Parts: sequence; C-alpha cells; structure tokens
Amino acid sequence: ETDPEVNQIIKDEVDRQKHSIVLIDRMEILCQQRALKAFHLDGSRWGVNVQTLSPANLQVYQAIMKPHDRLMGLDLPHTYFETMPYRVDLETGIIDYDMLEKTAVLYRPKVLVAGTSAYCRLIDYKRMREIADKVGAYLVVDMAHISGLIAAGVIPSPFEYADIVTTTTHKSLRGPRGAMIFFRKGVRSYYDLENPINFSVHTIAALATALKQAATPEFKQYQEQVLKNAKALENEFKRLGYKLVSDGTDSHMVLVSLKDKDIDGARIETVCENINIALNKNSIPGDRSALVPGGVRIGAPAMTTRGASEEDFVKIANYIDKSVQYAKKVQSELPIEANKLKDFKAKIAEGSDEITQLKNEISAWAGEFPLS
Amino acid sequence: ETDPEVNQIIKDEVDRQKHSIVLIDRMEILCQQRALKAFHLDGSRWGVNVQTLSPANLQVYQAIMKPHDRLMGLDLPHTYFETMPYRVDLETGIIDYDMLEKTAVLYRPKVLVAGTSAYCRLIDYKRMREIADKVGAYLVVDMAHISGLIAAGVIPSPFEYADIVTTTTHKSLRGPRGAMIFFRKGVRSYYDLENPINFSVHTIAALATALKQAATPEFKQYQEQVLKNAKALENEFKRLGYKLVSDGTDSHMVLVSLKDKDIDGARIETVCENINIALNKNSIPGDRSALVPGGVRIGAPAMTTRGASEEDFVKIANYIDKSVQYAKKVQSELPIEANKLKDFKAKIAEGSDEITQLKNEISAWAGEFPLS
Repeated sequence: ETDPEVNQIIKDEVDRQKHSIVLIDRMEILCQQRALKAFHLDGSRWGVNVQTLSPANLQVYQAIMKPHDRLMGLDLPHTYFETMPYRVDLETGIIDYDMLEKTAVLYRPKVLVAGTSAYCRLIDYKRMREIADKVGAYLVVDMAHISGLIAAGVIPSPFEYADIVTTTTHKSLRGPRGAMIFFRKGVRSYYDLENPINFSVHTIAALATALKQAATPEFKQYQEQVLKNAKALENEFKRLGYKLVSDGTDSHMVLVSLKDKDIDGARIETVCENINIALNKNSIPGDRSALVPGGVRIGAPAMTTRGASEEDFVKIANYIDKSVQYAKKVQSELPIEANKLKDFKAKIAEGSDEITQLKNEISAWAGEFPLS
Repeated sequence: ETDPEVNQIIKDEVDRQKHSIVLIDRMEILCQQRALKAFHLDGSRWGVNVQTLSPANLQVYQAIMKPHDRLMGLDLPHTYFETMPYRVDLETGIIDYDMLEKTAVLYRPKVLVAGTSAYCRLIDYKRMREIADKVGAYLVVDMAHISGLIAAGVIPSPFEYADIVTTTTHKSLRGPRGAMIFFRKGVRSYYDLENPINFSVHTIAALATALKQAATPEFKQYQEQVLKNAKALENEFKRLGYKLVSDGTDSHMVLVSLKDKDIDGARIETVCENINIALNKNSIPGDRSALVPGGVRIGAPAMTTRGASEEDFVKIANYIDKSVQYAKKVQSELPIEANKLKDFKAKIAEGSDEITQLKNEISAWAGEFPLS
C-alpha cells in the first residue's frame, strides 16, 4: 500500500471474503432525474429527496404526523409516536390483511407502513392502499431490501399505490451508503408532502452512476438471476424436508423454519460461521421465546454477484442442511449439566475433524468464484 | 469516465476549485491505538470511541447528564437539556473567565464545554478545569477545528485538563468523514465514562492512515505553516487598518471585524463569491442584529495544502481589502429606494468590468497552485 500495515488487514479480509459464501448541487439534480427514471416515475406525480450524509423512515414520520397521531407496521412495538403492530398469519406466514383492516378501522392510524420486517412474499400494495384509504392514512412503503428488484421491473412496483416510498441506496440498489425518500405531488383524492419532507431532513457521484446502472438491462439480468437463485434454494430446502416461513419466497431471500428439526437458528448461525458460511438467525412466527430465534434467513444477492447459478444454490442448501445435521449431533451429545447455548458455542469453538473438513471444502469451492 | 456525463460535472467542479482561493473490528482497534499515539495519550488514562458512520457532542451529553442537569458553552441558547451561555468580553474578544466562573458557581452546570464557537485565540483549559472543579462539572472540549494543530504539538493540548474531548476526523485532522470521542479512565479526584459513552453511541481504513499521517513530522511542518500563514494574514489586515476579533489569532483562522468600515460580512461574502474567493460571513461581538453579521471568517489550511506561503497570504488579504472597497462603492451608489441586501445581491449578480478584472486576476493566480 501507500504505507501502513493496514494493507495486510485489507488483504486478510479480502482473502476471507473470497473463501466464504455470503448469504446476507448540479450532481444532486442528476441523482433526482436518474432516481425517477430508474423507477419509471413521472416527475410531476413523484418527487424525491436524496441524501448521502445519513434514519430515513423516522424523518418521514416526524414530517407527516403530530404527537397525537398513531402508526401501524409489521411487528412493531405497542418511541415518541404511538405504534400498534400488525402480524402475519401464524399458520401461513402471509400478512393477515383481514386483521390489519379490522385493527386499522378501529385504531385509525395516520400512517400505515409496509416492508419494514423480513417478509419473503410480495406485499399486496393495492390492499394496503385500500385499507389506508378507509382510515385516511398515508401509505409509506420501505422498499430498502427489494429496491433493486423493483427497478428491474421483475416484481410489482409500490409506486402505483404508495404516497411515500423510502429506500436505502446501498442494500438492494447496489449503490453507495445513503438514502432516498420519494413522495407524491398532485391530486390525492391535494398533496402537501414536498415541503414537510424536505424541511424534516464525494459519494453523490457514486450514487448518480448507481442509479444509471440500476436502469440497465444488465442490471435486470442480475435481478432475474437473484429471483431464480432464491427459488432454487426454496425448492431444495423443500426437497430436503424443511418448512419455510410463508411456504417459500417471491423475492431475493428465504426464511427457513427449524421448529420441526428441534433446534434454533442461533446454533445454526454459529456452526455456519465456523465453516465459512455467513447467514443470519431470524425469529419466526410460533417462537416461544423472543431471545431464542427459531429460523434462519438466507439471501441470494451476494453470490449471484459472484456469478453463482441455481446449481450452486442447490449446493448451498445442502451445505446448510449438513450444518443443521452437525448442530443436532453436537447438541444431543452435550452433557445435561452443560446443555445451554453458551455450552454449544464453547463446544463448536474448540473445532473438530468434521468442521475442518467442511470449512476446507466450502473454502475451496467458494474460492472458485470471483468478486464481480 | 467509466460511462456517464457525471465525468464533466466532476471535471467542471475540479476546474473551478483549481482557479479559486478557498479560505474555509481489527482495523477499528488499530484506529484506537493510532488515535491515542497521535495525541500522545497514555492508554490507561485515556480511552477513545471512533465512528465512521455518523452528532458527536450530543451523544456525549445524553451519556453523562440527566434531564435535571444543565450545560454551559460559548454562545449557546438559554433543546432537551438546560443550557446557559458564556460569552467573550465585548471590548477584547477574549473569553470572559471571570463571568464564566461567577455564572458557573451560581448556575452549577453538570457539563462545561469549550471550543464550540468560532474562537481564534487559545482557550485557557487549565482555568476551564479549575472552574469545572469548583462546581463539580465535567469539562468537555470540542477540538474539531484545531485537532490537527494539537496532534502536531504546535499549540497546547486540552488532554492535560479535559475529562472528555470530541473531534471530527475530517476537518482539521485531514481524514475521512467520521468522529472520535476521547474519555478518561482512573482517579478523577473514580471515573465512570467508558461504559455510558460506548452505550450512548470501508472508510475505517482511510481513518487509520489519516491518524498515522497526523503523527508525522511532515504533518507538523504543515501545521507550522498553517499558523504562520494565519499570522501573516493577521498582520496584513492590521497593516491595512482593520480591527480583528480578539485583536488577532493564535490558530488556523482569522475573524475580521467590519464595523469600522460601515459594511456587513454578507455583502463581503457575495462580492468574494463572484471573484473566486470562498470565505464565510460571521457574527461578531457588538452586532445589533443577529441576521446581519458584522464580520468575515478567513482560514489558512486549504491554500496551505496547495503550497501557499505568508507572501501568498499577504496577497490574499489585499484581494479581500479590494473586495470590501468594491462592496463599499456599489452599496453607496445604490438608490435609497432599493438599498437593501437583496438589492446589493441583485446588483453584484449583474457583473461589471471590475468584477471580471478581479475574477480573471484571482483565477489565473489561483491556477498557479496545485492540489497537494
């Protein structure tokens, strides 16, 4: 490098990535144009507030609702504004639109928000609009995790029905670290969102290119692959006998249930961590304890960027199944006096022949892919 | 570029800079070591909380003081915590330590903060400590604008007397955009700052190098030049008959008074803007209106980085004097029916022979310097 030992730390970290499968003024005006073009938005119906120095959703709430007003979102708490959650149906994993409607009619929120939590299926934005209208609420859609899918046009757009739409520029949209808040202009049913939003709130070159890239057909090819790779994963987990939350996915990620395997997702996360597989434990509907998450969240985008295919993702599913089989083994073999998660972690941190086998196998396989 | 028209916007902006004189996990552990080494800090007496994703001072207040507790700082308002200001002596421009002490003894703040406002002289951190002890307050020093000067060792260090010290990593310290909060450990008189501070709260490679560079003798040479360049400016403004706030500077910036010239700093800012000179209007002690700032703030660091010398800064002073002489002319020649700042701005935006002369003169001179 230019000088320091920093060079080696970057070298070591870059090298660890390569051998791991990851499953997790005038320029400003240009960003506004490219943002609207990326999401096929009429400039007279839709405005947009971009920002590189930056939460995004919190700024929208303080802009539009008073301290008396109340908000509804997926799995929120019951801080400054009043909140009541809505939930997925326990048996199907799909948003319970009936209960949402009924609660919203009584609760009468000022804002109805969607896309906050980890939800693999498409959201019925039309039904969200209809529920929001009955109450007279704003419909805010956080599209931060599916923004790339929407830009590509490979899933439906919330911009047909939303009043406000928030997104990060860095997650699904593949740009630099910032945020964008889209808002409506014109006939509501009247709109006065522009001023309060703008009032409530080096890399802008980066974002401008990232918005241009987002509109390309090469980008759409990538997002098509993301959806395919996530489906391949859905089907192999189903074939290997796992239940999925929402019985599958319409998007870039899968949420695997582990209830039927008699094990939790934290245990799976740590086993995977030690064999060069990055994924997240994740709470699922049905869990007895909020501190013990009964599922695992797996996402396709990172390896798809590395040139991975459905064949590679069917293989990833097997490696994860192998990791649950190993986690089941070691947990059952732990003594009853030291059974807890702490003891499981201590045990796995010691190593084994099987861990070194799997790590080396996964490491070498992962090394075959480049960082595109 | 890689593709877009963005290329030209960067080209045009870079070109405008060149012809303008500007007067305004393991890696984390490495940043902590280098930060302490940069400010010659014993690791057992001083800790540090670094952060690239990021206000810094607000986090310190919420950490250390309850809602009953109160704060004192230079020229604060009388939002969530109680604040009372202290001020500079109207006639000398130096902090009125007598009045601070007297107010602090009565007010009894939990926190005494220094280095918040634009103050060109050295702060008596020892006297701040002594005042803070009499009350039992914490002494928080914001060194964001003089951090580079302190690292070089060319001015006294607040770390001898402070309990907490905040800084941005990007202003005086010449690093990437982030923040650091230093805090004490050991015998207060007892310290319990580490946990509450840490609890209250890609480029980290950049910061690590920036902290290494900050400790070099080449960096110290740069800061020595900054102080020299700012002094050259102090002396030429004095020679040309201007009063300075605090009758001069002990630091990287000068604050010029314009009261004796019968003109305000906003008018000077706009004239300078139109002749490729970037500086800030700035309020000064004595001002009748808070909306009409009676001074101008000029800083040496930017051109010093471009290889500028005292000879160049004595020339900069003349260009600014020329700009006040022009601003006096056009304002006196405006009709009484359209005298206001609005009318002054309209007038200057039209252009003139003198503006084009000065812009071209300043532009060509500025073009001689590189962007080192």
